[PDB]
Amino acid sequence: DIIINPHAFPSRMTIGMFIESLAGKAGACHGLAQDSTPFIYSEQQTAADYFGEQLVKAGYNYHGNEPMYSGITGQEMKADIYIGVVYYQRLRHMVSDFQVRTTGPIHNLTRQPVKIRFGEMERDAVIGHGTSFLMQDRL
Amino acid sequence: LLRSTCLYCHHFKLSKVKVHLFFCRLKLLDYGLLNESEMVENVSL
Amino acid sequence: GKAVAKEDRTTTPYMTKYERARILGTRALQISMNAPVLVDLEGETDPLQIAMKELAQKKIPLLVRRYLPDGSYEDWSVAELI
Amino acid sequence: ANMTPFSDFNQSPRNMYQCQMGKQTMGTPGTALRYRTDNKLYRLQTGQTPVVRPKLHNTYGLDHYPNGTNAVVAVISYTGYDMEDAMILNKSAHERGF
Amino acid sequence: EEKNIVRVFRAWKTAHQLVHDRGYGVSQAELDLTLDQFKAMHCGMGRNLDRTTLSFYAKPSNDSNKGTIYIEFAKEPSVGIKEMRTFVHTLGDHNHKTGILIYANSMTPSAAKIIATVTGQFTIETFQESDLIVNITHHELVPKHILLSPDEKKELLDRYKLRETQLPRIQLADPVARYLGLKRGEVVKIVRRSETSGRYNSYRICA
Amino acid sequence: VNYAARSVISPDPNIETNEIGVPPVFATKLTYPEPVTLYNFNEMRNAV
Amino acid sequence: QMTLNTNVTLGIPRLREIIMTASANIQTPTMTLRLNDGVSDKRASAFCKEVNKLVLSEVVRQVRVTEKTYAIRLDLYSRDEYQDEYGVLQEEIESTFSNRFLKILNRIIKSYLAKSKQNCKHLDFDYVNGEWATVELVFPINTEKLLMVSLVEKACSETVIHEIPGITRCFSKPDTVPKVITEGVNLKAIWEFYNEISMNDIYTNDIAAILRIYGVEAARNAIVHEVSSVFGVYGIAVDPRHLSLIADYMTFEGGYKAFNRMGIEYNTSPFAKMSFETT
Amino acid sequence: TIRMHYANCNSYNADFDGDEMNMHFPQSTNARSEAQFIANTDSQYLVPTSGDPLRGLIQDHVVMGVWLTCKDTFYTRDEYQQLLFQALKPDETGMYGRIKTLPPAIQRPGIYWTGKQIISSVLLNLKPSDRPGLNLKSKAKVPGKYWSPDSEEGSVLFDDGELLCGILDKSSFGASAFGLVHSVHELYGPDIAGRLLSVLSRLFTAYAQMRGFTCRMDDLRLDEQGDNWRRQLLENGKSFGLEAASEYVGLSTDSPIALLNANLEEVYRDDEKLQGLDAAMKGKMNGLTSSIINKCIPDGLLTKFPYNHMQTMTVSGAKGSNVNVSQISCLLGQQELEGRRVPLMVSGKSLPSFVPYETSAKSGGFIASRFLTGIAPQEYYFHCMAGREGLIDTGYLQRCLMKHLEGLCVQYDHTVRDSDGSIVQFHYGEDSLDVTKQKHLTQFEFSAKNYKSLIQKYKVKSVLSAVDSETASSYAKKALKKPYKYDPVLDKYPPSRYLGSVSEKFQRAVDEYTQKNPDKLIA
Amino acid sequence: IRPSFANRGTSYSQYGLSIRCVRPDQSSLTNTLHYLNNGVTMFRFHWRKNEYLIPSMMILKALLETSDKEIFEGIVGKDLGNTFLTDRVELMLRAYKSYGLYSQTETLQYLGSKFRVVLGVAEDLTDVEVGRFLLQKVVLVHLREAKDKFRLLLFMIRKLYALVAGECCADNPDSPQHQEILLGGFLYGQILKEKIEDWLNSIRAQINLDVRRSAPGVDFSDRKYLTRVFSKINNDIGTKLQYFLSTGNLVSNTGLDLQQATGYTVVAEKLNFYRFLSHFRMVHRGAFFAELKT
Amino acid sequence: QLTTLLLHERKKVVRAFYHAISSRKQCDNCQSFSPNFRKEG
Ligand SMILES: [Zn+2]
Repeated sequence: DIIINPHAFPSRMTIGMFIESLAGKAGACHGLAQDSTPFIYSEQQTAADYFGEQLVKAGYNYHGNEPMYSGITGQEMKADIYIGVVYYQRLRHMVSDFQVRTTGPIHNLTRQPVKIRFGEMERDAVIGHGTSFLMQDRL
Repeated sequence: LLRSTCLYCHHFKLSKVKVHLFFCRLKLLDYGLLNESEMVENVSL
Repeated sequence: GKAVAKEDRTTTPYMTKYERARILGTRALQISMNAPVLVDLEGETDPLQIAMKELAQKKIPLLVRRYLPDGSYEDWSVAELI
Repeated sequence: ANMTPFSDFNQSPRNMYQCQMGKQTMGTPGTALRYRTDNKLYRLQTGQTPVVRPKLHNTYGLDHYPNGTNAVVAVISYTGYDMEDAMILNKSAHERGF
Repeated sequence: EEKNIVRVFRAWKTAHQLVHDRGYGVSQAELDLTLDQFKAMHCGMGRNLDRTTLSFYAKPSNDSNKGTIYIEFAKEPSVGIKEMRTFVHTLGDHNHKTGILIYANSMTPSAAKIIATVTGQFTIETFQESDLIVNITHHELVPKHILLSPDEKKELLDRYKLRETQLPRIQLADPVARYLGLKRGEVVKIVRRSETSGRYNSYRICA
Repeated sequence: VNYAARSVISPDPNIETNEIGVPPVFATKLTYPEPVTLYNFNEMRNAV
Repeated sequence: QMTLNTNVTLGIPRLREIIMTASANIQTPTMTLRLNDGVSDKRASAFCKEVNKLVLSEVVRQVRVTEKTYAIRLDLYSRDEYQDEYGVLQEEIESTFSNRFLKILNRIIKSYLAKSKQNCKHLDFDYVNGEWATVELVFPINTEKLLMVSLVEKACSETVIHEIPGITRCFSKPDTVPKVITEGVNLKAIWEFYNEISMNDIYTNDIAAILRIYGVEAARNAIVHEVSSVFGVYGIAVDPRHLSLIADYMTFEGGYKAFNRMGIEYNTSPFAKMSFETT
Repeated sequence: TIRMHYANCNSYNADFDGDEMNMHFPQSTNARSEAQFIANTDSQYLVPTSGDPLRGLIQDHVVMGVWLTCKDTFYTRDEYQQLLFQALKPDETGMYGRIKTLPPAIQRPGIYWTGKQIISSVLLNLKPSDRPGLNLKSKAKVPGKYWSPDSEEGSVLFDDGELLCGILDKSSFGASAFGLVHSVHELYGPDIAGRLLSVLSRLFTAYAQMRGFTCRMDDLRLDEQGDNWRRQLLENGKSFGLEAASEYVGLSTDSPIALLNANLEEVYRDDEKLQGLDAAMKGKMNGLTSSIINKCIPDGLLTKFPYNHMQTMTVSGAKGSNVNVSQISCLLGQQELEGRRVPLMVSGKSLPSFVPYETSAKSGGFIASRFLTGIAPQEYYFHCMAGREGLIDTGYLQRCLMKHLEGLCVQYDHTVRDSDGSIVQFHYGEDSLDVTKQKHLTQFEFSAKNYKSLIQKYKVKSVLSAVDSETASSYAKKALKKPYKYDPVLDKYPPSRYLGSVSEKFQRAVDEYTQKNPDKLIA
Repeated sequence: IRPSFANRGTSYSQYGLSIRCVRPDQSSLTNTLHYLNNGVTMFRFHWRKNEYLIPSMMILKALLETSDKEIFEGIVGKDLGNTFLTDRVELMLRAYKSYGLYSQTETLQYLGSKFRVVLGVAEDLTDVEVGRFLLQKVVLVHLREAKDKFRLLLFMIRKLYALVAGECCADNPDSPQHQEILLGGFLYGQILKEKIEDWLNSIRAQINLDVRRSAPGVDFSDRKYLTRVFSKINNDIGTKLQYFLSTGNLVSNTGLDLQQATGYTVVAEKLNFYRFLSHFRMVHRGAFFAELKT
Repeated sequence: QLTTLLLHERKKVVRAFYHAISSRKQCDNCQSFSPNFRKEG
């Protein structure tokens, strides 16, 4: 249902997410509500090995991998791929998304576009590139 | 500039030779003469 | 002011990264305002890439005046630059 | 913060971001919405209980206020659009009501 | 204890060196003075016995420039008013154009304006010991500074269409400025050894 | 400034290293003047 | 790009001081002097303690003061352990203790007495063994009690044996190139010692000092190297061309100019001047 | 939602996570001409601060690069043609008529093109009209020992435009100079480097779609010998904390507990003695940490370099570092919060779980458990301390150095003046250029290697015409006469027209190369 | 150990002892002990937004009928003649002997004649009871019995002197060891009591002005007069509390010992369940610390 | 037969001038004492 990128897990350390995907694909199969309280699973027997016993009882691969065929070519991917059941809560920060200004009102005094911002750092960039005419145009 | 005015003198409180010195300085700085601006002072009376 | 003579010119014979852009820009504007194209078109439409076709063959007017810091200036034909 | 499954496996800045970001989910703000005079509410049509959960997610009565669904996530770099932390969303898995 | 005797020795390879470095000429033996060489040259009963004889001179190697130079060590601390003006007519009568002095310590400022006017076509200049005792120019952070004649200064002002006020400046209080004997208006050419690409020549003036 | 849009970006690997994809909405909402000559007259007639 | 570290100030405060305010009195003015051939580690540490400054508090033990007369007795460490970390002699202590210590002690007592308003009667140093120091004082009885413990601690902590003005904490750090890294900046002092070479001396900028007594070009190369080293502690590279241009513009007028009201007040265009800070 | 490619993500410093971008339109034609030629994106391949390039591919493309150029790869005809055409995609770009290929690397018993041949093929299709092929030798990011003992891959060598040996990774194409893409930028001009960067992008994406790449679980788990090695090293260093503390304070390891406790109580009422104690104990713990890392991560963990899908993303340089697989697999090590270590409360116990004046390093913020297995509470608290410390750790100096340096432009007599007319430098910073056009001067081996494309890039027959060649070249040698009275050639002769005049150190270096290692230059 | 003490009272020093004492109605105010370089200790406190500084020996003698041997043998009665404590207490005793008087009645009368102005005490009744009003209302409000305020003051001054000599570590105010939480309803009760006290002071000023004019209506026996005066003044304090809740600007004549006076109320955004809970659990130290970047 | 350094010297010289003219209380030409004037904000 959702393709996530593998390059996001190193330098982020969300190994908790790998364990959670393991536990999801394990719990959904048998029908358990996989217990995931902090600080239960010790160093003797790891949580990964527990959910792996779960999965190999269910039938899937013990490391969580799963043999996938690609859709755009049809023949199998050489390397197995990691599929689990994660819990994705949709965010809401996108409520304030966009404004295109071809022409519109002008200012009372200075005849400027009424209140996008180009200047005092944009001017640095443009006279950095050596673009006199672009500065004198846009400004 | 009022503080430095001399109401009875109608000039500056300064000595007129110092005001003339600074006038010569600001004359000679006009045309771009720096060390020449500073050389005016090598006179002793 | 002085217009430095053609015998002695001290500026760089290279078409600087800036003179190329502005020459092409002003030539594109000129051609956009119904000016004469000095080179056969092959069907290109943009009133700028025609100026690129002109500059590729060095068939362009508009000598440039390079303003030295004295106040003097050189007159370089765009055929003359490298 | 306690309701983050295997919260002792992540680099603790990740648990900090997860707390401060699960406080901002488009989730069910209750059950009496017909009688609310708030300005902006957000509600999630299809929520479920997590399949991986801490027991306190049952004790604290979260079952009455779900936050998200269960996505069948495949860790894979295949589409190519999913770099710089982005991701995809299986189209029919969207048009069936994700 | 008696370390004052090496201080005044080191004030010679900062003065007998402060000649070219200017364009003058000095025998290569007064640059190679050993430690005890100075003692054997200027000795006495002491073991203090250095003063009353610390005075030398030098003539230009350009064979012109009106005229020569004379260095002297005023050992009496805080030279003041009765030790400066009396040591001017000597430079005048030897036809010595410009001279040098020392003082340790605290040259009295009252003895600084009434003598700086008597110089006129001459210039008393300028130094004190315990402040310039080892050549600063012998160093990594100070490039080789060179003076320039008005012909070579005209050449500069011509190749660059400049005015004599558009160049960089060097204040007269700059150590190397009074070291080289700069006058307000002379163009120095400095040989930057900046190692990003080669060693190049910048120019500076005084004002 | 006039003629300056502003939007959220999202990544695409198919286009180019130069190019930027703009939806047809920015196609329709950002315009620039162009004189009409003999050989781009067809483009501009068709555009109007 | 980066500001977080992983003692001298590094990061944007350093750059802010070197290139924005062009301040004298930098927070950590250090110098670095290269040793020579003719010097051994014994002479290295000897010169180190020599140019270093110590405070009479740093050799005194607990100081007891008996009340009545009015009597103060300082305990001084054994000359052996006192000469391991030091090498100031007993006679030096005697002289400077007597003179300057009595001066400081009487000065601070007069300070507190004048504050409360709203002489050194006998002195006995351990003239042979040097492990104690007695000062017997007499006061009028109408004067209120004195916190002699705190006052004597303030005196012994404020009085100095041998200080070169504005230098302290000369230290030795290891390329088989023995060097001395000193806090504070007094070139005028370091001219004097001939154990270490007077040419190859690195300076944390203090570019006021080096501009003042090594030229203008010295200031230029110093500031180039300084900003290079400030950006060198991070894995960010700024080629010497940018630094060369910024430096050689900064030391243009002949000194070294900050990029503030001083430098803003000199431009020839009256619109930028009107623009940037205060119209 | 507007779409832009990944290459620019490094330049704009964007993350595609919600930050939005102003998109202007230059109206007049002069403005769009100058935007197209001067400030267009493909010409922004070099940052101004240093020469090191900033554009270049990212995570997925570079891991798939390590996996495509690897030598155990093989393609049939179908995959070769298809992957190539996905890479090129001529019609959307244009300028080329028909796609041309190579012969196959192996021919019997089945015909198979190899991966390096696909990279060579892309380079062959993007070669300009007449420029001899690329040839180059440069170290790669994936170290040579990871492939084999005395492995050959190591360092990419490729002559006349065919990838002869070595694999491409973050150093080859990306934010790393002197690789493939930067040398294409030098030889074949910028607008070809841009096409090549795009072509590599699509080629690696299409290969991903053929094969795919994923960071599964077993990539992390230590094989039983590995984790028992880790267990043995931790049982060995069970007591390093006490050893280091007792050595610091002066006592022996067998001292009475009460005296050690009294001395410790005397120690960290102060602050400097804490600095010393934490420094010593930190040295001890970091010795232990480096030991178990060095013994475990290269060989302990389950799958070796090529197949381990996190060893690839880590040591190839896509995303992450060696400390990351260290933490996910072996141990976390000391928790250094603002320098020293965990702050001791009033009663001297690091945390209410530990007895007072506790010495064992587990109380000093050294936590042995790894993220894969799970960290315990007392350890998790110190980890929260360090992380939140970071978070509380994570614009006026652009109106100081910019108001005074407004103009500061390089006038035509080649003397960088302020715009009021006054000089600031002659020969701007020892002219050659700010980093953009000065990167490859130090690369004398590369320029002399091919040399047939650089003469056509400089257009010798048009440059040698109108510029002076003999005068400055002659006077240069005389300036290389050590005695003075011959200034630098740049000062006497301007460098724009007198084609012999060049900085002194450049002459010194080119001559020391020509005399020292001319193995390319014949006699 | 806070360095801002130093430049505060220049005879002062950084070492101080702070105590936030609270009445039975959870209406605390502070009163700190400044240890000044001279040796005595000042009893800083707050009243009507204004600092106030009376020497600690003054109120120590004013509190109980005490003789100086008791103060001494209470502060340092131990290990007879411990050097530091013994000389510091001697210096303190004499520095107070400087200007003050002997008995408790004289000290209370001086204290009243000094502080009758700022206390809202009855204008006409008496003068020594105003001293008792201070030593009841400000000095140490959590304690009721005078002798016990005296004992705790001796203990506290002993703690200060121990802290000065380095025999006591500095407790850390920025740590939950020395922190408590103020709930909602207790702050509500404090503000309600403050509004009631303002209401009483307001009808009192209205009665005083009614009497002061010449004598328009003065019948302190007639209930009609009280109906008149109640009808005169603003009798609506519901809107004051409702304003505190609507805005947050705690507008009170005395801050009730609260550093910041803005930002007391958060709007319970029910956007998501966790958001609602996280509103209910959180705490905060106040932006008076946010403005200091450390 | 303007530049920064010229302006950098002019501004300093005029600052010195205005330090000077505000110093004298007695006239040197009139020798008298002109009546002072006191200002407000
Ligand atoms: Zn007058």
